[PDB]
Amino acid sequence: NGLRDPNTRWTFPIPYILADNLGLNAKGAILYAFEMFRLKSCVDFKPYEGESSYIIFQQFDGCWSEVGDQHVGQNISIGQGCAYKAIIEHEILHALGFYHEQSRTDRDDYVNIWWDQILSGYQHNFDTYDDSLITDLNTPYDYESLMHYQPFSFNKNASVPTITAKIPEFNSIIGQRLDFSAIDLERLNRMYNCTTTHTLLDHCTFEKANICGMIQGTRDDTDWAHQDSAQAGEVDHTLLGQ
Amino acid sequence: NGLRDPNTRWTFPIPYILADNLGLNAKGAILYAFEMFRLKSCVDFKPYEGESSYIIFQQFDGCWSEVGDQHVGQNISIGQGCAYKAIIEHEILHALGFYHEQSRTDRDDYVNIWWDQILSGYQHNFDTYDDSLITDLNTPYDYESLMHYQPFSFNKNASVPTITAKIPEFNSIIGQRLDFSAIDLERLNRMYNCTTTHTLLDHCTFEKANICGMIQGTRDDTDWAHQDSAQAGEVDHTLLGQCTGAGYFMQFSTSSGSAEEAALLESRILYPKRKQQCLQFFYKMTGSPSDRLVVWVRRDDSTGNVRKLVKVQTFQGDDDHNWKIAHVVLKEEQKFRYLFQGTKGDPQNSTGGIYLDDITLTETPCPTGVWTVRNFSQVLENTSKGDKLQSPRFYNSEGYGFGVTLYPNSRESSGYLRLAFHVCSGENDAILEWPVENRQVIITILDQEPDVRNRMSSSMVFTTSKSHTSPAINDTVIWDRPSRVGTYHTDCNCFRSIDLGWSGFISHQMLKRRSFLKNDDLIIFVDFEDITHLS
Amino acid sequence: NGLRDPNTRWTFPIPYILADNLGLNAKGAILYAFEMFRLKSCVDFKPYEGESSYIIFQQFDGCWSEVGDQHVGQNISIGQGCAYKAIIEHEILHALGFYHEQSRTDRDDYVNIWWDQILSGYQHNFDTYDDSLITDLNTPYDYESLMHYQPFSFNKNASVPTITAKIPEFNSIIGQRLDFSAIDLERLNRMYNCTTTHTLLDHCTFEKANICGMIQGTRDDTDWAHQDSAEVDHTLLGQCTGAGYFMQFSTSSGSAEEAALLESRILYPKRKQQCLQFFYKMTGSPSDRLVVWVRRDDSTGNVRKLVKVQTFQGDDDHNWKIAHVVLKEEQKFRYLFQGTKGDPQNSTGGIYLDDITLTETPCPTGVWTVRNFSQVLENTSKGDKLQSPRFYNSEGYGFGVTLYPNSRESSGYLRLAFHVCSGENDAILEWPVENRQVIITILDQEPDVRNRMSSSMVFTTSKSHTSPDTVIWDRPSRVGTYHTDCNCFRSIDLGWSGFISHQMLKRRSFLKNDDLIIFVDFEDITHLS
Amino acid sequence: LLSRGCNDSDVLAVAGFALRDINKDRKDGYVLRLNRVNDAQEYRRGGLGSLFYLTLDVLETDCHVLRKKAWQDCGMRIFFESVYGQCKAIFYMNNPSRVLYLAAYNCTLRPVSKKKIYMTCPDCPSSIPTDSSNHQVLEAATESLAKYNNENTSKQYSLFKVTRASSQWVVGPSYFVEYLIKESSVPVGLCKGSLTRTHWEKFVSVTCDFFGPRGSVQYLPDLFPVHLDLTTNPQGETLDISFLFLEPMEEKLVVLPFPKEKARTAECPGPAQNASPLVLPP
Ligand SMILES: *[C@@H]1O[C@H](CO[C@@H]2O[C@@H](C)[C@@H](O)[C@@H](O)[C@@H]2O)[C@@H](O[C@@H]2O[C@H](CO)[C@@H](O[C@@H]3O[C@H](CO)[C@@H](O)[C@H](O)[C@@H]3O)[C@H](O)[C@H]2NC(C)=O)[C@H](O)[C@H]1NC(C)=O
Ligand SMILES: *[C@@H]1O[C@H](CO[C@@H]2O[C@@H](C)[C@@H](O)[C@@H](O)[C@@H]2O)[C@@H](O[C@@H]2O[C@H](CO)[C@@H](O[C@@H]3O[C@H](CO)[C@@H](O)[C@H](O)[C@@H]3O)[C@H](O)[C@H]2NC(C)=O)[C@H](O)[C@H]1NC(C)=O
Ligand SMILES: *[C@@H]1O[C@H](CO)[C@@H](O[C@@H]2O[C@H](CO)[C@@H](O[C@@H]3O[C@H](CO)[C@@H](O)[C@H](O)[C@H]3NC(C)=O)[C@H](O)[C@H]2NC(C)=O)[C@H](O)[C@H]1NC(C)=O
Ligand SMILES: *[C@@H]1O[C@H](CO)[C@@H](O[C@@H]2O[C@H](CO)[C@@H](O[C@@H]3O[C@H](CO)[C@@H](O)[C@H](O)[C@H]3NC(C)=O)[C@H](O)[C@H]2NC(C)=O)[C@H](O)[C@H]1NC(C)=O
Ligand SMILES: *[C@@H]1O[C@H](CO)[C@@H](O[C@@H]2O[C@H](CO)[C@@H](O)[C@H](O)[C@H]2NC(C)=O)[C@H](O)[C@H]1NC(C)=O
Ligand SMILES: *[C@@H]1O[C@H](CO)[C@@H](O[C@@H]2O[C@H](CO)[C@@H](O)[C@H](O)[C@H]2NC(C)=O)[C@H](O)[C@H]1NC(C)=O
Ligand SMILES: *[C@@H]1O[C@H](CO)[C@@H](O[C@@H]2O[C@H](CO)[C@@H](O)[C@H](O)[C@H]2NC(C)=O)[C@H](O)[C@H]1NC(C)=O
Ligand SMILES: *[C@@H]1O[C@H](CO)[C@@H](O[C@@H]2O[C@H](CO)[C@@H](O)[C@H](O)[C@H]2NC(C)=O)[C@H](O)[C@H]1NC(C)=O
Ligand SMILES: *[C@@H]1O[C@H](CO)[C@@H](O[C@@H]2O[C@H](CO)[C@@H](O)[C@H](O)[C@H]2NC(C)=O)[C@H](O)[C@H]1NC(C)=O
Ligand SMILES: *[C@@H]1O[C@H](CO)[C@@H](O)[C@H](O)[C@H]1NC(C)=O
Ligand SMILES: *[C@@H]1O[C@H](CO)[C@@H](O)[C@H](O)[C@H]1NC(C)=O
Ligand SMILES: [Ca+2]
Ligand SMILES: [Ca+2]
Ligand SMILES: [Ca+2]
Ligand SMILES: [Ca+2]
Ligand SMILES: [Ca+2]
Ligand SMILES: [Zn+2]
Ligand SMILES: [Zn+2]
Repeated sequence: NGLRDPNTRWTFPIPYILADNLGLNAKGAILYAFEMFRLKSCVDFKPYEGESSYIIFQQFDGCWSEVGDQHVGQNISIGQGCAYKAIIEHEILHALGFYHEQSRTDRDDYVNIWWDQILSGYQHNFDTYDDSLITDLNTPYDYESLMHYQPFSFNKNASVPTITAKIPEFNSIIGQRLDFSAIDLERLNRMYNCTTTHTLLDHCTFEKANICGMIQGTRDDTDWAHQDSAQAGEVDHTLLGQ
Repeated sequence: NGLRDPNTRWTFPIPYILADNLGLNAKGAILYAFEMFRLKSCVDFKPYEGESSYIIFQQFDGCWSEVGDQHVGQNISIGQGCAYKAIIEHEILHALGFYHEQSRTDRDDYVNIWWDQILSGYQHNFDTYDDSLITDLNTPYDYESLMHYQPFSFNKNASVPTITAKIPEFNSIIGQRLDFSAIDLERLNRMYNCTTTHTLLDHCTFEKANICGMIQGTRDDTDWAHQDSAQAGEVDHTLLGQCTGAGYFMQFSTSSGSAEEAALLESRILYPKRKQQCLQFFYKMTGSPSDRLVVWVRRDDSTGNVRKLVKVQTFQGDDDHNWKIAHVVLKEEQKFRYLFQGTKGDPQNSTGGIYLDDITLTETPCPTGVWTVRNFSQVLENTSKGDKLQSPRFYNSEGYGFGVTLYPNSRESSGYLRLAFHVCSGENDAILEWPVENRQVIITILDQEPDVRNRMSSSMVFTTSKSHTSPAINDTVIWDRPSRVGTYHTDCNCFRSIDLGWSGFISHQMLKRRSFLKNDDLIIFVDFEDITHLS
Repeated sequence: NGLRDPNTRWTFPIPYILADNLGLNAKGAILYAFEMFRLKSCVDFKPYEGESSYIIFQQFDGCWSEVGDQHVGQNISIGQGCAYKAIIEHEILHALGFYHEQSRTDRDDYVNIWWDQILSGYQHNFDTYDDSLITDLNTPYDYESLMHYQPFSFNKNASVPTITAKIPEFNSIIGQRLDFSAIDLERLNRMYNCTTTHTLLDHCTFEKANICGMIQGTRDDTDWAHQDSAEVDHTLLGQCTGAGYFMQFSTSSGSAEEAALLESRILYPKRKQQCLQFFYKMTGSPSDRLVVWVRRDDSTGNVRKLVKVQTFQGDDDHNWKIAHVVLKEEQKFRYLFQGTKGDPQNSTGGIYLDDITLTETPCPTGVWTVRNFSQVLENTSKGDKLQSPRFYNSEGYGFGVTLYPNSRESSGYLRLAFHVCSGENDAILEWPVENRQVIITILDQEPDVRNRMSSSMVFTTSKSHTSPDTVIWDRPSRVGTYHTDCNCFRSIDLGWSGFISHQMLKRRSFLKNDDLIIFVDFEDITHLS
Repeated sequence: LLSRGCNDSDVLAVAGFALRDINKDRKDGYVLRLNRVNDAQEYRRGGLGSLFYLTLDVLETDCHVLRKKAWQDCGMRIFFESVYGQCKAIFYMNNPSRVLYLAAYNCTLRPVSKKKIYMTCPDCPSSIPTDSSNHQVLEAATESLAKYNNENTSKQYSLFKVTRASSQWVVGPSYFVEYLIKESSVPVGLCKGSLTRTHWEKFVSVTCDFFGPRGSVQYLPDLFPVHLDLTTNPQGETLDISFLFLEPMEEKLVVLPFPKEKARTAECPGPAQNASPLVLPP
């Protein structure tokens, strides 16, 4: 679902303005979304200093972004309730050249669109783009994607889903608003050549015998066992003896 | 261990020259090492065409490289005996701005250097560097690093190591020369901003209910189950029942219904970068012998519509019910999807199904021959020193028949596996050129991990050569027509050449480590292809 | 019959537009007609890219073309029933600059026009032009010309011919729709300074002692004889004394596993795919093996990389058999024949090789040889039938043809009719199968393609083909009739009552060895939509 | 008839004045900005001025016509709800007499193309018809009005009509609207507002601003034909104009049939105020 043309790619840090029409709750939610980007990708943000393109975030009507870097600098809107971190993250993924997951070229292999159940005047929000416009980034269609729309989106009747997964399990999943999915990060990283997150400094689960390059001191008396999770109650926290 | 200064970086592809002082074997091995870079990283290489910086590869004294891009262009030496892919990968990692692992700033925390055991005047080869010269790329010290020196490096006494791990288990692992370590790829990717790699086009292990973006047909009859390994005696190949609630495979039952019912597992649309691919996968056919697993390719018709169908291969149920490896050569230059038609034959005579797991699609040649030994750990215990196993005869692109001899317990060294190539007589021999003069032999012990980047396979390389002779054949070339030179085997009704290859291709401890025996079985790839065109 | 004005000569490739008012069948049949031009002449065609003059092919009323290059570009009409190879070749020959053969200046010397039998308001359709407008290209009048009118053309009384040859035997021959005649190709060659074809890459009947520049291996045990028909060849069947030539590798003597390579000249493929046709016999042991190989370029300009491409074995049939091997060469190469002895003690014979032909085209998807076909015609009642073995297309659709050797519908005609067979793939294929162009071709069996005038009928499997009332091309297991004859559910058969007349089948080497060879293609043309 | 350039200094001013007259004439909808002159042609009559025939490209501004602003007093609307299109107008000019007059006009307008908006910004609130079939747009405007009545204790207001509407579904069904009101008259001001439901939290917002010739406007479905003639007569029509003059002296104007666009100059259409292919007319 990424915009193919490499000119549409930002160059980090994306300079940003927060407009003063934003509530405090929306300004703080934006900066919290930036921390998630910086924490899960090489995407970075800076305050504005006269750059040619930049995001201005706004409390305009609705919650929306142009897709990819418009080289004049661009609005994003964050209307009421879009203060939720995941909705900021979704709009910033549009700003980072990403279309909705149900707008993939291959989307019809994965999701039904119930055109008959869409509100008249809103069927075009389920358009799909050709592969000259968008890459797959060599990724599968992801139901867990933050870019996906939930089942009850643009529907005539509140009880009837506009969009459903052809693998029927995923009806209970599509359009999650938790966070980026693992494939949304995999895509974002393929799009921006990100190999290292700005804030994940280290992590370790000891699954490997080099213990994540920890060492044991010699000034101390003794050593910690690297323990195999095999004993009757003494399981690890990563796998819980699974 | 990376050279910090960003001026020392290459810009891909790295332009290169192979000097003619390289033997054909060395030229061929260098190209094979590039195919590993192109398969495990975004590193790429191009023939030289007038660039300011480039690598020239030459057979000088020993095997060495300057570190990072020297902007005037630079030598890599690959001296005699350095042809194995891991040594080339180690030198190319030096040209790609890496130092040895035991030269990290923090190395003293992870390894002991027994200075008094180092040969005099060789202490410097163990000089560490400071953090101004080098980044850790925010990665731990990796004993399994290809850059790490072997325990016996520059040592005075052949019984005594120069360098040992402070975690004593890694004494046995430091200076592995299988492949890139997982962390060496991580560091190379963090250095060169890689995320994709040029030659891994797809893979799937099914661990995710998304099934790797595979889809199920509707013009077929039924569906493959996304079968959970929880059912007794019915595990996946990725984890083989190691994880509860979490091994997955596709399963097409053939035990019930009509004959010739089918289900088309269909992959997501793929955009090949090369003219050839190898779809590898693991499968079972425990159902009827008339069951067919057929692999199909749905390809673009040039209108942007992936609807055209091409049957590429068929598999059928032998008496072996255990997880088999498959390879299918695909030849897709246009967007395509790989497909698996499961097909029921005689459900009245099926008690099982067709199964899939551990799918891997690389934009490479396939292994020319593929040999699997069942219950290897049990073979390896039961077999005496100097006993042998022989691979079934395989035919190369040119039609030369060949096989590998595996001697599970090497008589030449305890705790080593000896693995040796031979030409077999075969149906084509009467028209082929003899002796084999320039056919490179690559033997690989597959690390059975679906993601190629995770894999650290072991591989040894030689080129059949005029110099290869024995008194046992009156000092004539080993590669001459096997009827004239080889020895007869009713074991396949073949002659087989004298067998050349390595006592201690790999050690038993090294084979046990890295889960090479994933199912307790052993999978050996062989390639055998003419490299004359590199002369 | 060529337009004299040299300003009217196209410069190749002719850029073309296939207008979307053409049915899929017409689009595919026009692309098939272009292949015949590229295979028999230096004429070539390209998709349109803004050129000044070009041909736009359109489904208008009937079949017609302006004659020669109109420098602003021009129409060709291909209406209902107009979408057959020879009819398209006729209209493209008009655009290339040819008039009808009976419009020759000297036509009166060769034909009678029965003016009184022409429809009123059609008299000018039989006009003849002076030698200022036209050119004979210094060629005789050709009764066999594709540009010639059929005898019953534009007649009042359907029983009565409008046009007849003065030599009365040619009246049956005139107005042939098999394809271009030798003279038509010769006139085309002279008009466009053609010297060779684009997709005839090689051919060899061995009639010349240099064996078409073929060479024998030294990295083998033995050689093929260049055998003299003193037991005969396939090009002449022993019709001419002392000139029948064919390569023969005897397997009745020596050890088994003994072999000989025969290798072609080095050949420079202009396309990615070629078809190596040949005729062969394997009168020797069942274990003898005729293996076709390619010695291709090893990428250093040295033709040495072997690739085994196909093996042929010996059946009880020891008559000349037609082979095809798809080659996929994009770099210079030799095609090779490894003849191999298996069990010489149980060979009384050998392997044979004649009439090799290499074209830069797809191979025929299915190929059926009906033996002793004159005998079949003498044996077989009207409405009795024969059915091909079950071919499979590139997509895996199982298919075959029905032959009614004496048509029930009229005396002295074949009916050939395609049908879709059930096959091992059907459960995954789409149904009905449609947009799949069937081409049925009776092979003419000249070893030189330019000499060949194969008869070919084309149609596209379609939704409109429904038999009272589901599409005939729907899945054979549920709309086909079962056959114990191959364990196949063959479908309802569609094709042509009168594909060719017996009296035309007697001529042109359609039955060259007293046997009939039918090619079939059954290929998806949905990508032309 | 003289074809004239769209960048000509007289034609540019005349088009602005004509568009301002159209905005003043309009009893409902919004003040239109002149994106550019699109064609211009002139009938010449010696000393007593000329008759101009103009084709325009135009955009909808942020001001309703009951506010009575000129279009230079008004901002550019947001891209995701821009209304765009074309006008034909007939206009007499005589600068020596200081006489200028819009004779007649017709205009065709559209909301910006819904596909081209989606492609530019997938989450942008897509614009929709304001008629009473959309119950939920009426709920949005009446909820925002109820919030305004609850916020403003001095006076209470009632819905006259809904003038613009759009919606988005990301956080949930989210409607955005503009509408007219009167106290509890000619409509007294333009309201702007919204209604949004999540599954749990709900939001409403509101802000409100308190404030013949032959011709027409039509709002069509999205992807510009314009029917206009005061006469069919090839001689033209001797239409009275005496009432335009400060002393209403006996004066009549020969209105020729509207000059066809086949007579366009290479100086037409002109330079645009907003050249974006979303909202620049064909
Ligand atoms: C039914 O299918 C079995 C094999 O399939 C297995 O058994 C079914 C009952 C179901 O449980 C299936 O799900 C399951 O996979 C056929 O048995 C096999 O037949 C072949 C051919 O006769 C035997 O092969 C031969 O084996 C000898 C050595 O033993 C070789 O020398 C020969 O060259 C050849 O390979 C094979 O041994 C045999 N296997 C077993 C386990 O019996 C069975 O014939 C079939 N029955 C019918 C009526 O279809
Ligand atoms: C020796 O080779 C013959 C066939 O080859 C022919 O005879 C040799 C002696 C030489 O003269 C060759 O130059 C010549 O080409 C073998 O005979 C054939 O064996 C096959 C297999 O059994 C038979 O096929 C079967 O036939 C029946 C009908 O009879 C069918 O129903 C079956 O489906 C199947 O096709 C074939 O008929 C038979 N042909 C003849 C003419 O006998 C022979 O087996 C072989 N012997 C040895 C010991 O190698
Ligand atoms: C992420 O990494 C990508 C490589 O994996 C980068 O892609 C390369 O970007 C180059 C420009 O920065 C491209 O060069 C251009 O190539 C085209 C022909 O394809 C030429 O016409 C242009 O003139 C040339 N531009 C210049 C200035 O020379 C590379 O072709 C391109 N390579 C590939 C494989 O796409 C991405 O730029 C990078 N993206 C980010 C945001 O980091
Ligand atoms: C891997 O990705 C890195 C970003 O994550 C790239 O690092 C950036 O490269 C820029 C040049 O392409 C550097 O800009 C230059 O910085 C120096 C000071 O370091 C200035 O003197 C130069 O003026 C400036 N260039 C220009 C044109 O002004 C960035 O500083 C640098 N950023 C960081 C954080 O390192 C790597 O280049 C890239 N490497 C590879 C091998 O792909
Ligand atoms: C919304 O959709 C539901 C399901 O299609 C409709 O519910 C049914 O309505 C009929 C009357 O029209 C009842 O007899 C059924 O019992 C209802 N089914 C259920 C599951 O409750 C509902 O009417 C629709 N509402 C609107 C406004 O469209
Ligand atoms: C090399 O190292 C080995 C192992 O430490 C040395 O072996 C010792 O040799 C002496 C006799 O010379 C024996 O008494 C010891 O028992 C051996 N030790 C072991 C552990 O086996 C060897 O001498 C060293 N040689 C040199 C030249 O350094
Ligand atoms: C092909 O033939 C058609 C007529 O069947 C030509 O179309 C006509 O062209 C003239 C001149 O432009 C028009 O006045 C007619 O209205 C057209 N008629 C139709 C039915 O379209 C067409 O121009 C010809 N094209 C060429 C290249 O010869
Ligand atoms: C078409 O030509 C045939 C042959 O010349 C005509 O057939 C003859 O018709 C007359 C009656 O009009 C019969 O008495 C003759 O016996 C027929 N002769 C033959 C050979 O059958 C036929 O009349 C013509 N028909 C038309 C419509 O012109
Ligand atoms: C964000 O969108 C607003 C429109 O809502 C743009 O602001 C308009 O800009 C033009 C040109 O200066 C003015 O004519 C309008 O009066 C402005 N309207 C408002 C409400 O301010 C703004 O320029 C856009 N900004 C970016 C960075 O895209
Ligand atoms: C492998 O070992 C098992 C016992 O654990 C035995 O049942 C099986 O037959 C063996 N398979 C082979 C091929 O030796
Ligand atoms: C063909 O005719 C010959 C006689 O000339 C006869 O011997 C042979 O059996 C016939 N073969 C077939 C296949 O009809
Ligand atoms: Ca300690
Ligand atoms: Ca299915
Ligand atoms: Ca698995
Ligand atoms: Ca011959
Ligand atoms: Ca020879
Ligand atoms: Zn004609
Ligand atoms: Zn969105």
